Amino acid sequence: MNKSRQKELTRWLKQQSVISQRWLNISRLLGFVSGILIIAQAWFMARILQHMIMENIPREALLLPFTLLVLTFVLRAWVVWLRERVGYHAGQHIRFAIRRQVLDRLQQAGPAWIQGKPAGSWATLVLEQIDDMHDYYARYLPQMALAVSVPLLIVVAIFPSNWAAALILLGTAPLIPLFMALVGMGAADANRRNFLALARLSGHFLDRLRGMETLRIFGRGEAEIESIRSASEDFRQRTMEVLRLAFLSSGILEFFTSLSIALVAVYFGFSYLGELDFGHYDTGVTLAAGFLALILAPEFFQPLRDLGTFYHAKAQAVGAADSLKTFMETPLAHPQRGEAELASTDPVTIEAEELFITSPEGKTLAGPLNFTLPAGQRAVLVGRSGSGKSSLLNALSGFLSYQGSLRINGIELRDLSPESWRKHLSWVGQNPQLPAATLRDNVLLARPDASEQELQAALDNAWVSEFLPLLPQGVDTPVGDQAARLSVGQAQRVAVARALLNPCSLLLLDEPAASLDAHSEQRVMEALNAASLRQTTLMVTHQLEDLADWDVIWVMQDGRIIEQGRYA
Amino acid sequence: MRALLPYLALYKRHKWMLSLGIVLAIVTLLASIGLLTLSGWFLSASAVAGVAGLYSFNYMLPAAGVRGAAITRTAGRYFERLVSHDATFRVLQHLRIYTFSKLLPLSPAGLARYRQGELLNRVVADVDTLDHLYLRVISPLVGAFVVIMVVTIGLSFLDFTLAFTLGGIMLLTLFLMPPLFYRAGKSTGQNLTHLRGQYRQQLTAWLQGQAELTIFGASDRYRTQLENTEIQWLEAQRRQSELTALSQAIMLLIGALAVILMLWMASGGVGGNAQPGALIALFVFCALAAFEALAPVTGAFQHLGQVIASAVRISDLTDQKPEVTFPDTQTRVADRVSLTLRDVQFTYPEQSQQALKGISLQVNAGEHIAILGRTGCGKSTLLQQLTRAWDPQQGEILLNDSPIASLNEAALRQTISVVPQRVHLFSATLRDNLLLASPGSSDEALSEILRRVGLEKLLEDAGLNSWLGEGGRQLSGGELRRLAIARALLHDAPLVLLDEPTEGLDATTESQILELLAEMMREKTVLMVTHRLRGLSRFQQIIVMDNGQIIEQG
Ligand code: HEB
Ligand SMILES: Nc1ncnc2c1ncn2[C@@H]1O[C@H](COP(=O)(O)OP(=O)(O)OP(=O)(O)O)[C@@H](O)[C@H]1O
Ligand SMILES: Nc1ncnc2c1ncn2[C@@H]1O[C@H](COP(=O)(O)OP(=O)(O)O)[C@@H](O)[C@H]1O
Ligand SMILES: O=[P-]([O-])[O-]
Ligand SMILES: [Mg+2]
Ligand SMILES: [Mg+2]
Repeated sequence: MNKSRQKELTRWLKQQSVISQRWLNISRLLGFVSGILIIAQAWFMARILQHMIMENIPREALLLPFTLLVLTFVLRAWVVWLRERVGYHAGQHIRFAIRRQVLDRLQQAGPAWIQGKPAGSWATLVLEQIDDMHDYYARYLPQMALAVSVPLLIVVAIFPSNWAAALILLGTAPLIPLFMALVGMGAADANRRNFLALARLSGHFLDRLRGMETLRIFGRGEAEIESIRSASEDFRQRTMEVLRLAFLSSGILEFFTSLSIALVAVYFGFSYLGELDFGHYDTGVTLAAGFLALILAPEFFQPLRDLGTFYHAKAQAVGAADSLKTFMETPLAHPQRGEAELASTDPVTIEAEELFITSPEGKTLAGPLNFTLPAGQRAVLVGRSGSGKSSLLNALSGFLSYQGSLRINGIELRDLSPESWRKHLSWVGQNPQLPAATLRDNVLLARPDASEQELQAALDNAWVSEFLPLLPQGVDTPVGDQAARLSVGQAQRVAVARALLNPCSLLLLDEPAASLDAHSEQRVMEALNAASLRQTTLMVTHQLEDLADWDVIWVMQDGRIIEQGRYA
Repeated sequence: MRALLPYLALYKRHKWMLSLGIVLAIVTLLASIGLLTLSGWFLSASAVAGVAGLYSFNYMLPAAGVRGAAITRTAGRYFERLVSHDATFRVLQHLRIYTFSKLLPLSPAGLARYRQGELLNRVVADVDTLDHLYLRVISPLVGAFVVIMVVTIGLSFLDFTLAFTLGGIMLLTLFLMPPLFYRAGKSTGQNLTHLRGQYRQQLTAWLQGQAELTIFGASDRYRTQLENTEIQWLEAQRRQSELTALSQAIMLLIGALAVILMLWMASGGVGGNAQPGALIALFVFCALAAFEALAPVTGAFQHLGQVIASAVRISDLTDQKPEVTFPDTQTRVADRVSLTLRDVQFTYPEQSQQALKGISLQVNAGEHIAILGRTGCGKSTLLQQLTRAWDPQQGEILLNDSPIASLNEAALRQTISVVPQRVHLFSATLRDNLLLASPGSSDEALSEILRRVGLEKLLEDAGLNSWLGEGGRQLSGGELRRLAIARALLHDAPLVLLDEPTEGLDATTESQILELLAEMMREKTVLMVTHRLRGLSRFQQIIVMDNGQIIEQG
């Protein structure tokens, strides 16, 4: 597959691992400490058993090993409790840091880039694609560091007692990976033969479920169940051939964890009888040396078995890594933040001589254009669809980086502080969203601490109080796309309330009456025409019948204004 | 646990394949317990006998047991995973069908309130979750309940006290630990899903409102609110990970408790024999190996919590009463139809203002009418009553001077064919993407329609066999709309009411109305609805309407 990418992708993950490297070492250290307690377990049980079975020592006499075996059990359950808490803490700080880096890179990239992709798939990247990176750091890595350490302790702990039992466990150490690779050349062939189909045929139920409206109009409602049954009766028998060979890769681990316990039982069992006199260091084979190997025989393969379960969490954290790595490798262009100030709250005199507007992706938006209007002047933009007139409104707000020269009251916009520049700005898009939880908290978005009397003045000015009785809870009605939604006629009349609540210097109306009902249109226009003459404004409305009082009119067709002048 | 009853009757259908995986699960765990308890006994039986008793100790049979148990464990594990997944995939198709069959009568109405993008992605997510009920909650639990009984009865032939205290420890934790942890993580699991939807709702409203959260300076305040929810959310996740660590640390103590007790009490003796030579190792090694049977029980309270929560969502979604009912009269297919509307009103569920007020228009048969709504104002809502997705309230819909509610589902779909506002590619062959309109149609006739509507470009390279949808090539927005009319031609209906055909495309919008009058102009009625005032003069009775009411109709 993508061998060139996977090796590189599996390397980016380890660079993210350094955020919680302190706990990924404690979790690795506790893997060794939990390894020691397993041999400590297996020795006390073996020594206790040999004394009882062979020396017939009463249980009360050998109470010291009993109170030590219990202590290891408590001390071994403690590190197990402690490992999957340090493991979680190791995997949480990765998610917390990446989610902060993703949100940070998604906020200073501006709202110009967020429009490029639906907000549902942005929330799919911040919710699921970063939570999928948990079990790799929290469970898989603290386990892959247990599959290379713990099984080695057993071999190191039986080798002093019996080199024959040490080789039986170690004999399967190279044999297991070889056989998985020998069956992996057939499993990865069928998984490639069915790769086209299963990917094409797994999203079948969702597509039928997603297009039920189109599926019931034409009467195919009861004829697609015969196509969901037939696309799921094939999904089974096609993935039951990939599984049929993918479960041999685990059977050849259950084959060696059974051959290695049978051999340890048969070899040691025959060694006591005097058959196989080749394993011990010419000191006789004690019974306790057999139980130590027998108890540790399953513990050798326990780590290699559990790693098989968490191995799916490696591709899951890689399949969700190409979405996040390429997110933070985009060359997108920031708006070139700077520091400056505007002392006067009075209307600003914007101007330009040679200006270009470029997308974060790097594509240009508006060609060479230049315009000047002094303070108090109220311009208006008209043009064909796709001319780029909203870009100019979208770049006067600081959302789009410009490589030309735009000047705010004699001060370059490039070096102007965006955090303080926007305090002298008001913005009304054609399709405005309502991010606040409730309508009352939505009008008071510029100044939340506004007095209730000031709030009432804005509502009457914006003609939103007229339909207030229609909503159930009055002004505190929750607003959104799932609870008591406002019509576009009403939702536009509360965005107007936002802009006029806090006095500003430059007002950027972006087609306030584009998608708006006839009654609300005359209410908004009456409000926004009386609220545009007291400062510099920039309207980009497309209907142009009422432009008599708009002093200057700029028309642009292909990213450049062609002629500017009054309606007359 | 009463929410699982509807989704457990789909498992009883395959009870004779589901139970083979459980029986295979029992054997591969008995073969793994038996392999190690026999090894433990054989390891101590020979040591006590020593070299002196070599000729008086039958080792032929124990050596056959370790050989028999080794093959049984490795073969049983392989055949378990096949049969378990084979039955899991076979009940999956009975869950996809059951969900689809129930969700279909209420697809336009019962799914209106939810965000269709997240709702349907959720439904598929919690159909897979319900599919893993057997493979993680039944097979680990039912397969481990009888494994304990076999060893308890098996060890009961040596000593009743030792067999039962080991079985009593195992059976108690099987019946008591899963409930005491499902009862402890229930509050957190409910609170964890609330914050996941609260973080997703605040984040979506932060990215969508990013344009105006920065102009008004609230982009940093609503980020602190957003991150505070994440802090709460990541602490609910920690609590459910403080139970996974506690559940794993307890059965390593219970599994300990059942090892010392076998070491301790069996010293006194097994049966009447006060000096058990090798039978001490037969009980401690059985107890040592028999807690892998209850190992999958760990975490089976987390997997039971998601499954039961998933069963609630589907039940709360597929048990809604259909908003509209279709009486079955077996009426014949009407021809040359003509409807009419008289004061049709309709408000959506959980709404306080009507989306349709005082709608009244009369259409004759074979008449082309364009309804022009500038935005919203229920132009696409009006078309839903005609296709009968919702039932109008204080309204009357009459088709051929007869009520529309008298039509049965088969006949209503026949008389009315609509091109929706958003067209759907069904991820099948372009052949199978047009058979939706006509279930049975000759290919040669079908292939003529595509070249008739200007879509002959798709037939270049095995076009009728070319995959569409996500797998294949996606038709462009302008080109995709050209396919909806094709599906409205194969399924010829006396009433073919369109819905924004010209929206979103300009290169070929001029030619779009051409076939709207090239073959829809004969004995057909079209209720075309658009807000694009372009080449609409060829349509009589043009009607403009705003705020959900018809004004100054032509
Ligand atoms: C790639 C191929 C594959 C596939 C496709 C699959 C697909 C699947 N799957 Fe699987 N698995 C696997 C490969 C696989 N798989 C493995 C290898 C394992 C390990 C071994 C066993 O099985 O046991 C598992 C395991 C498993 C399990 C258990 C875990 C443990 O053991 O702990 C489960 C439950 C499941 C489910 C499932 C499902 C539901 C599905 C659908 C999607 N899985
Ligand atoms: N990030 C972006 N945002 C908007 N337009 C972009 C972007 N990147 C490239 N473009 C292209 O550049 C052109 C800029 O024109 P834009 O649509 O912004 O102004 P507009 O014509 O006033 O908008 P509308 O058509 O909605 O009135 C668009 O046609 C668009 O295809
Ligand atoms: N699923 C829904 N639930 C509640 N209200 C809705 C729903 N769909 C539309 N509405 C409301 O009904 C009005 C009519 O919208 P509609 O005509 O369907 O929009 P469009 O004309 O863009 O297709 C809208 O103002 C909207 O607020
Ligand atoms: O949203 P409008 O195209 O009906
Ligand atoms: Mg624009
Ligand atoms: Mg519509």
